Amino acid sequence: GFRKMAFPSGKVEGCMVQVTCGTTTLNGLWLDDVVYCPRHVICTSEDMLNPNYEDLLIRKSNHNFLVQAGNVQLRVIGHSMQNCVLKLRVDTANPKTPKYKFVRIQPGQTFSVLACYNGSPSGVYQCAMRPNFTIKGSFLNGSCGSVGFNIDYDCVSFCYMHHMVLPTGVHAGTDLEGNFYGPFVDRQTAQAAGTDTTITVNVLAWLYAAVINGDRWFLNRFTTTLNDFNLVAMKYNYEPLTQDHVDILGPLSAQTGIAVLDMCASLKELLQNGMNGRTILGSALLEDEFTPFDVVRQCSGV
Amino acid sequence: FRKMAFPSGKVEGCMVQVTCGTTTLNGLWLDDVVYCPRHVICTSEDMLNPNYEDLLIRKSNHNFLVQAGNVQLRVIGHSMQNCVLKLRVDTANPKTPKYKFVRIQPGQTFSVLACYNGSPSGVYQCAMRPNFTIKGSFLNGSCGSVGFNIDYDCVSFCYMHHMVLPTGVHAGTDLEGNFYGPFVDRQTAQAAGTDTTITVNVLAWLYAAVINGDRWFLNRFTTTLNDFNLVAMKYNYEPLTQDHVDILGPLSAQTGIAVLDMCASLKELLQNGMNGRTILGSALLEDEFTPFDVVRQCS
Ligand SMILES: *C(=O)[C@H](C[C@@H]1CCNC1=O)NC(=O)[C@H](CC1CCCCC1)NC(=O)c1cc2ccccc2[nH]1
Ligand SMILES: *C(=O)[C@H](C[C@@H]1CCNC1=O)NC(=O)[C@H](CC1CCCCC1)NC(=O)c1cc2ccccc2[nH]1
Repeated sequence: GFRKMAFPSGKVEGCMVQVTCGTTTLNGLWLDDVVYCPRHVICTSEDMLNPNYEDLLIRKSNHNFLVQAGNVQLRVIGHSMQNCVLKLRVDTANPKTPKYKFVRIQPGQTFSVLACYNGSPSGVYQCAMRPNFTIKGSFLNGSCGSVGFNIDYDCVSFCYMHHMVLPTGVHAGTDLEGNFYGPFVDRQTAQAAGTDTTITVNVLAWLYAAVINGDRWFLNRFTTTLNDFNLVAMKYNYEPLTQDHVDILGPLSAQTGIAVLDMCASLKELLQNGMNGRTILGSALLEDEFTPFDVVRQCSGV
Repeated sequence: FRKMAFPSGKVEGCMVQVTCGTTTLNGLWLDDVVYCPRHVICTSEDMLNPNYEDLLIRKSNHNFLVQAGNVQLRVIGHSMQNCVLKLRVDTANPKTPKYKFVRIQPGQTFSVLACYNGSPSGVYQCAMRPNFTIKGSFLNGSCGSVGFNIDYDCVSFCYMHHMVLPTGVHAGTDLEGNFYGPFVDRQTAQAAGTDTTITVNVLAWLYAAVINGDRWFLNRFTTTLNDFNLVAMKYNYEPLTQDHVDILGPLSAQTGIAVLDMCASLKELLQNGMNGRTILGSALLEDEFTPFDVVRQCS
């Protein structure tokens, strides 16, 4: 009765194009008269090991970039690099360009991913940016250039572009200005993510959503101190709970009659003894990919 | 591995607002027809025992206010097909995609575009449960929201939302207005049958876990189909049929694990639980991915 909901994807679907350079095909994002895509599209197998992208780009020309929107070919009249993103200038402005901004998100915030292949949208799902700056996506070959976004009213906030796959199976990318999320680089080399942690404030938000929807068994009368909860958090690899987090949860603590430090004692108990044979909102683990705002959005229908 | 919905743009261009009396809900505008639930014409006095043929014949075209965005559509005529109402308008939707109306079977999956006042709110993936309900996320005013699949560029609409059952699950019709399951559009006490786990779907998901590189749940045993079903039914699992066995053939060939060997693994997972481990990010056995879904996401 509570579900992981993605944003409707129509405004973004109209921006997805296909970009080919040599033997590599991936996706581009077409806004006004520019197509954005990962700079590593210009790499060959023998350059992926240790690229010199400035030197690679200087060697490329406008006509080494084949851009197709549907079955209509877009002519590239210029090319430039911003950090790890390639900007391809095209002759035509996208008539479907929505109101949009480029925004860099924070670990713990959520967004929708429009997975695409060959310039064609194929699925949409909701993700969180993990504390270790990876995302636990579902991506196949040719998925590079797929974007993540939020919607606010009529404005699309683009926050993510997909670049690569870490050997642990999680995913890494940049914002739309080409800055990486996390301590990763675009070359084929030994890279590992840092130890992940659980997004504490999101777990609490989800526990409030369970209360709102009629699960109440984990609740208990005991409260706790922020100082004492954060010792338990450290042991179980949870992010520390700050006083900003407690304030953010204010609107849900009011609507349900449960103080944050009380819910923290419930969460402490679940970390120690487990769920003692139960589920919560149809899950047998503690969900951390719903933000406080997500819980309201879904419990209010914005 | 994720619960992945279809891109919703083709359906967003068809969502409108339908108002009758003091009731507002959602409509699906395709060509020069707007489809919506017929209970839009009930008053607060008409919800236990409506006679819909008597309520409709009293209505005039102008009693229905239809709004696409901020533009108001003029209703030309109206007719009822089973439990859906069909409002003819003077303008064909210019954004009408290629589409078909299909009726799905229990176990089958689809995407839902939840809408309020004709405006899309969110999209998620869903399955027709064996008791003919769905486990959706629906608030007041969501009636008229639809479920769909997309193949190539063709939208196959399969579900329109009508009501909320006391257990908190949801009931609706296909786009010809026939209810899924034994339900009716009256606010009388209505019973969702006992629900059960979609066995063929759980097996396909285990195969997906093998494809993605987890083997920890396999064992050295096999089973007869008969012995498997005798065990599974004690956990409220649906019977597995020979049809289901045939459906899993492709996935059995990819992974090299016979279907009845995978049934043995599931028999053992039901007996043992997870022992702290996880399978594709879940600590429960997931039953809302079909054999087809698994192939599309993994390949
Ligand atoms: C985008 O199209 C893909 C996304 C990959 C492919 C399918 N699943 C994913 O996670 N990105 C890549 O293929 C990159 C291309 C590189 C070019 C040079 C700069 C860095 C990116 N390659 C990889 O992501 C990759 C990961 C990996 C892990 C272990 C061994 C090899 C390997 N290659
Ligand atoms: C559509 O807008 C709603 C969807 C409901 C709202 C809350 N959660 C849902 O899934 N549908 C309704 O409100 C219907 C109204 C019609 C039903 C058929 C006959 C004419 C009116 N009502 C319900 O969904 C409803 C009422 C009710 C009363 C007591 C227990 C459960 C219950 N469900």
